[PDB]
Amino acid sequence: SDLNDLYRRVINRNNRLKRLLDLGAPEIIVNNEKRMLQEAVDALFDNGRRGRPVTGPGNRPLKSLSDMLKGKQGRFRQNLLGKRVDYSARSVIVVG
Amino acid sequence: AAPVTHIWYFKGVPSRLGYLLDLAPKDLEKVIYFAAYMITFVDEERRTRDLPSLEAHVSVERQQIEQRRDSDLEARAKKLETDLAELEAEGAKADVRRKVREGAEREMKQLRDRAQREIDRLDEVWNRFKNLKVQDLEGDELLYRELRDRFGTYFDGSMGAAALQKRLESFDLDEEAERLREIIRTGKGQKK
Amino acid sequence: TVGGLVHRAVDGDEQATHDLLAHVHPLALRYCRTRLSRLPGDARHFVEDLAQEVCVAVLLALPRYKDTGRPFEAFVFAIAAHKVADLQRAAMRHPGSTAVPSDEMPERPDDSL
DNA sequence: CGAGGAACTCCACTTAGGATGCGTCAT
DNA sequence: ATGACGCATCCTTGAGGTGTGGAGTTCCTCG
Repeated sequence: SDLNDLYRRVINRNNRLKRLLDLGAPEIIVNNEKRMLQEAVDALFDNGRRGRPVTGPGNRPLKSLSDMLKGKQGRFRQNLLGKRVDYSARSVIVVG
Repeated sequence: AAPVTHIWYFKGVPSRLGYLLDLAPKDLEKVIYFAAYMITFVDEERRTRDLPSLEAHVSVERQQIEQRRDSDLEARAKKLETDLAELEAEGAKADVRRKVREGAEREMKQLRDRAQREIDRLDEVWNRFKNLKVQDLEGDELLYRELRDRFGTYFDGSMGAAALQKRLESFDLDEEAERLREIIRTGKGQKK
Repeated sequence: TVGGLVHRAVDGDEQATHDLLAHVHPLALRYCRTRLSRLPGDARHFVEDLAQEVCVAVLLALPRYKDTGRPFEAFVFAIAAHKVADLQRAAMRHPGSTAVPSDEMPERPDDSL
């Protein structure tokens, strides 16, 4: 899942920045890493709201936590009102 | 470790852009997305208490600057008279005097231009120091360096998401709530 | 110039290393932008994460940077290519990790009857 | 504070996977 | 042999893609 990848990358940036600041590197690189962490979290919570959305293998954008809820294909208008049911057949109609 | 800001509330829909502090979204995206510093803290009471001493020290150091520039000016004068004398003694060509005077005048105007520039940035230090107010943005950085070295150990100013946390750690609500209510019934149009 | 700047950076001066890394920063991003943008794998925007990481490598090379007059640009290109290769061996080795959303929810059966 | 007016945010939404840096630590 | 380690090769630069339509609104720059 894409959220897996987003969490993976933000954790990567967190680890990199924490290890960099563990020793006290010069402030320019530290600030750049901090802003990259901010941007990574921004993309995580809503990939498409700010900036170019982060993609994955293809050119298609990934999906954030605020895209799996809203929209027609989210949760509300896709999974709670109508839930596909058992004991539910279908076939062709003929007049008798 | 590096603090971060939620995206829905800050930078999100304009209707709920924060507004706990009266700032534009542009201001928020300079302060948080790393363009310019802000002033997170101010000690105006101690500043006013010491204003006798602060102005006394400013006068002392500006007099020191002025006498340093006067020493530089007399150094310029001795250089100018020395080159005048030696090139008049030489007399190699009819254009050495005019060219050396052109160069000397270029040097003179450069010297006075940078003296004017340093007194002018000291005037910017003046106005920024008397208007030392929180929720203000400083685009340049070297001027901020000068300000914090000269006015050391008085206030706090920086970047950082937690820098806003400290702001929210200090900002009250009721007093300005009353103030904006007063401007709500004593005011004009879109101010309300 | 940059040579003297890196010299006094390795000397131990904080501002010298500050300016050195500031100058290295954008060039590192731009080189990784031109190199990693076409590599197989979802790395087109991870070029930042290994760009300033080269500066991290610079940080672990500066204290013992016994310079022989060589420019730092060949160095930076070297670590950039090496970290690109590190990504290559991290991804292309057992590259089963595919971020497919369109064939994961319908294609996965449920064990619970 | 009163103008144009142009961004920003909502809503209508249907297959197999392009490598290295080279050397080697360790299993 | 892989996925790990420990560095660390003197001339330097993307890539394409981006063809509605609807009104809401709110800031933001100019009277």
